[PDB]
Parts: sequence; structure tokens; C-alpha cells
Amino acid sequence: GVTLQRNITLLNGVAIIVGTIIGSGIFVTPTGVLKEAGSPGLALVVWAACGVFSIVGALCYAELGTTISKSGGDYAYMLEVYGSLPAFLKLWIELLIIRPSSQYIVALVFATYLLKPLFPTCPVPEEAAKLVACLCVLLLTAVNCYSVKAATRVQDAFAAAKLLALALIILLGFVQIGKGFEGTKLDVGNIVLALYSGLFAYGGWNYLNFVTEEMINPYRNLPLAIIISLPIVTLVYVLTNLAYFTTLSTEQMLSSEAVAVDFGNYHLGVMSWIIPVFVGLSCFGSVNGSLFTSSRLFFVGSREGHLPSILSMIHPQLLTPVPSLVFTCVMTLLYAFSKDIFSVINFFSFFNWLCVALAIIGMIWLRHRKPELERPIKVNLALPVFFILACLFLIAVSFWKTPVECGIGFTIILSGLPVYFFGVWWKNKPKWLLQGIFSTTVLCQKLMQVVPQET
Amino acid sequence: TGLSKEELLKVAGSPGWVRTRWALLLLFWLGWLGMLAGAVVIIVRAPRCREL
Ligand SMILES: Nc1cc(COc2c(Cl)cc(C[C@H](N)C(=O)O)cc2Cl)c2oc(-c3ccccc3)nc2c1
Ligand SMILES: CC(C)CCC[C@@H](C)[C@H]1CC[C@H]2[C@@H]3CC=C4C[C@@H](O)CC[C@]4(C)[C@H]3CC[C@]12C
Ligand SMILES: CC(C)CCC[C@@H](C)[C@H]1CC[C@H]2[C@@H]3CC=C4C[C@@H](O)CC[C@]4(C)[C@H]3CC[C@]12C
Repeated sequence: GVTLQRNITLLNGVAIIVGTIIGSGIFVTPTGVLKEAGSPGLALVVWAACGVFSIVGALCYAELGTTISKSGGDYAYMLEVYGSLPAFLKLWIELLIIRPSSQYIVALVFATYLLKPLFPTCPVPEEAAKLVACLCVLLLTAVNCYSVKAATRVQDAFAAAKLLALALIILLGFVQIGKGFEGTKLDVGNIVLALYSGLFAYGGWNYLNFVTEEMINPYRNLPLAIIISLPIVTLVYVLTNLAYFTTLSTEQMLSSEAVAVDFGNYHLGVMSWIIPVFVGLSCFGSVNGSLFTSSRLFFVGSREGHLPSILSMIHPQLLTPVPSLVFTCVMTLLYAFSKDIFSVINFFSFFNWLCVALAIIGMIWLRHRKPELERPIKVNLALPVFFILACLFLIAVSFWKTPVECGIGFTIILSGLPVYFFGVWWKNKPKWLLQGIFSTTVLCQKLMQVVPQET
Repeated sequence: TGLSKEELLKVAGSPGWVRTRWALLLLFWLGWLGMLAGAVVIIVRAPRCREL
């Protein structure tokens, strides 16, 4: 009767991954790689390098998600290995901080860049920027309540807008060549910070795994949607960087706070405003991809008993997990209050790579423990071990960049232990809690007409 | 857990609850259109910044 149906066709699966990888990153992040590389040559090499590293990681998730078909993605793969508590400590940080801060930050990037050509020389007014961020998050949690076919048609449209924008950037680059290595920071301690500052622009490649369970044919399409996307991203990134270097000198990219907009100003003149608006529409796609995917993580977390049971309920006539979406929207808007925001994410530099390393370590241990479990994909064990070894080094680099802030993040991870013991180990025994939990649950079921899924 | 599928739907069709859900859906979109009217007000009623 009631379940999350298999709506996601291969091209929409490619949309969910390319839309959330391409991000804001490539339109503003090049500056960060020149800062630590010094040289357009070394820069354009580390862009390719963390590309092939990201392909190698994604090929491990292309394995994992065919071995374990659960839509918990990065969380489910921990639960199936390290058991109850390690998986919860992830979900707590994702729920409290990482997903709602990420969703808000990229919505605020949507708001500022979409408005930017009304205010070319100055800040976009902050009391306007926070509304135009909130209107976006509210709209996309409405759309993703109404239909998964609407949700994925939205991300097809904006994934297209993003690649069209990068094709336009690349094309103008080649046109500038048609119109007719340097001083390198060759220290390994510089190169490693170049690479680590570039990996951010590929961050997103795991996001398809949190919707594995809604793919039309996961055992074929989940590994194919990775291999149809990350090589495409890697090519488009090295070509987009190439395009900037045809037009912006090293000094100008080291000192411009919105790299794509300067390239827009040089080539399009009166029409320069097109590139800011494309960075905006580009970020709208990333809010949608994140809200979609994020709603499935909390859904799964509640189905596995880690999280309050309301978030498992579905709306029977629309087949969307309405209480999980509503929770995710509210938790995003509660970040709108904060006077500063990037800092709260920077506290968890290490966390994304740590969870990935723990998932692929999990895949090693899972091969030793249960060889009989079905595996449509079986990658040469060199790649997992290479990728793990590399991440254990980047986790250390993430601390070495700022040994204070990764400590603050690690302090907040321990906030999960109070909540796990109160929410899972205590069995909610006091009747004045237990009856109130039930009363609130049955109220929400009545209030938005939602029911438990059927196994 | 909470209510069964049938157990919920036999109650959730009551006229008071049906009108409640319609009212909340209307109120939400009215509040979002009001927030858009607010955002557009602030974008107009602000200093269009100095030309280079
Ligand atoms: N643990 C963790 C996990 C994620 C989710 O995975 C990523 C996603 Cl979904 C997107 C990007 C950026 C994206 N590749 C782009 O091109 O802008 C990076 C990461 Cl690590 C985070 O996102 C961000 C983030 C996203 C946008 C702006 C600022 C910060 N911080 C994250 C921390
Ligand atoms: C709803 C979410 C997703 C997007 C919201 C963006 C809104 C706030 C933006 C997009 C385009 C904007 C309009 C574009 C151009 C003009 C003309 C100018 O002389 C005054 C502002 C005005 C009239 C803007 C008002 C605000 C506006 C409507
Ligand atoms: C059920 C409870 C938690 C409320 C859920 C809705 C909350 C999270 C949403 C609905 C509309 C939102 C507001 C919309 C617009 C603005 C103006 C902005 O310049 C500051 C934040 C502020 C004030 C938002 C804060 C969060 C908000 C109040």
C-alpha cells in the first residue's frame, strides 16, 4: 500500500549527483587553489588530481550501495558494520548541524548571487538576502512534498542550467584563445593544502547513495550514475579552470571574491549579469538536491529506531515523507538567526572525510566477514585501500590546518552520547514522557494525514 | 509507532480536520506570498548603490 516508490530514472540519478557536486564551488573556489599552488600549471594539475581521487572514492560507494540497498547511504553503511551507536553519532551531527547549515549556506548563496546584478558594486541588503534564502527553502520543501516526479524534474532543469553555464564559460575561454607553468609553491606542505582546498569542490559525490532505495533499477543504475557523472564533472572542472586562465591573470584571481563574475564582466559587457544569475539558479538546484536527499536520511534514521517515529510516516495519496521534509525545512530556517555561519561548518572539516573513510574501512571488514553477500560490483581491493590510506592523511591535514576548530567539532560529536542514552538506551520509561510522545505523534499524524510505511 | 493506516484515515476525514488541513495549506502559501511581498519591498526600498 504505502511506501516510497521507485521514481528515479538514470538521467535523474545523474541529476541528483551532478547537481549537488557542481554546487557553488567552481564559480568562486578557483582562488583557493591558486593561493596554495601559486602557479596556473600546478593549480590545473591538482584540479585533475582530486578529480581522479574523487572517482576512486565514488567507485567504492558504487560498490557499497549495490551490496547494501538501503537508502540510508553513508549512515546505513555504518549501521550495517559498526552497529547502533556509531551510526547515531553520525546522524546526530548531520541532523543538528551539517545538513541544515549546508542547506542554509547554499540557499544564502542562491539569494545573494541571484540578486547581485541589482547591486553590482556593493553588498546585497542582508534583510533581503535572508528572506530570499528562506523563500527558496520553503518553496523546495513544498515542491518535494507535492511529488518526487516534481522534485526530480526540478533538479533535471537546474542540473541542466549548471552544465549549460559551465559550457558557456568554457566556450568563451576557447573563443578568447581563437582571438589570440609559472612561479610554483613547490613545497609539499603548500601542495597538500592546495589539494585539500580543491577537494571541497568535488564534495557531494556520495549523495546518490541516500536515495538508492528509490532508483528504478539500483544494481545497474547506482554504479552507472556515478561513472556517467564524476568523469564528466572532472573534465568540466579542468576545462573551466583552463577557461578562467585565458582571461584572468594570477594576481586578479588571487584577489577577486567571485571569480566567475570577473570572467563575466570581461567577455559579455552589457550582458555580464547572465553569469551571476546562472550562479544563483545553479545554487537553487543544490538546495533542492540537498533537501531531497536529506529528507531520506532522517526518514531512514527513524525507520531504524534511532530517531522519533513521526519522521518515518508517509502521506498516502502523494507518497512523500512529509514529516521528514517539514522537519528538515524548520531545521534549516533555525540557522537563519545566526550572525555568522561558515564557522559552524568549518568545525567539521574532518567529519565528511572521516565518515567516508569509516564507510570504506567498513567495506574491507564486510568483505572479510561476509563474502557470501551479493555483489554486482567487485572493485580491485587496491582502490579501497588506496582511498582509505589517502583519507586517513587528509583527516590529519584537516586538523593540522586548524587544530582548535576540529577539536570544537569533536566536542560537539560527544553531544550525541547524552541524546543516544536518553533516546535509545533509556527505553523512554517515565509515563509522563511516553504518553506525551504518543499524544504528539498521533496529533502530527492527524494534522498532516500521514501513516507508517509497510514492509 | 502510532496509528494504523485505516485507523488514521477513518478519523482524518472528519470535516473539522479536513478544513483544518485546508486552512494550514492556505495560511502557509499566504505567509510565503507575504514573505515574497516583504522581500520585494526591501529590495525596492533600499539604496541602489554608487556607480563606478
Ligand atoms: N560534513 C560536511 C558534509 C557536506 C556535504 O557534502 C558536500 C556537499 Cl553536498 C557540497 C560541497 C560543495 C560543492 N561540491 C560545491 O561545489 O559547492 C562539499 C561537501 Cl563536503 C558539507 O557541505 C558543506 C558546505 C556546502 C556548501 C557550502 C559550504 C559548506 N560543508 C559540509 C560538511
Ligand atoms: C521565491 C524565490 C525562490 C526567489 C525570490 C527572488 C525575488 C525576491 C526577486 C527575483 C527578481 C527580482 C526583481 C527583478 C527586478 C526588479 C526591478 C528593480 O527596479 C526593482 C526590484 C525588482 C522588481 C526585483 C524584485 C525582487 C525579485 C522579484
Ligand atoms: C514550528 C516552529 C519551530 C516554527 C517553524 C517555522 C520557522 C522555522 C520559520 C518560518 C518563517 C521563518 C522566518 C522568515 C523570515 C525571516 C526574516 C529574516 O530576515 C530573519 C529570519 C526570519 C525571521 C525567519 C526565521 C525562521 C522562521 C520563523
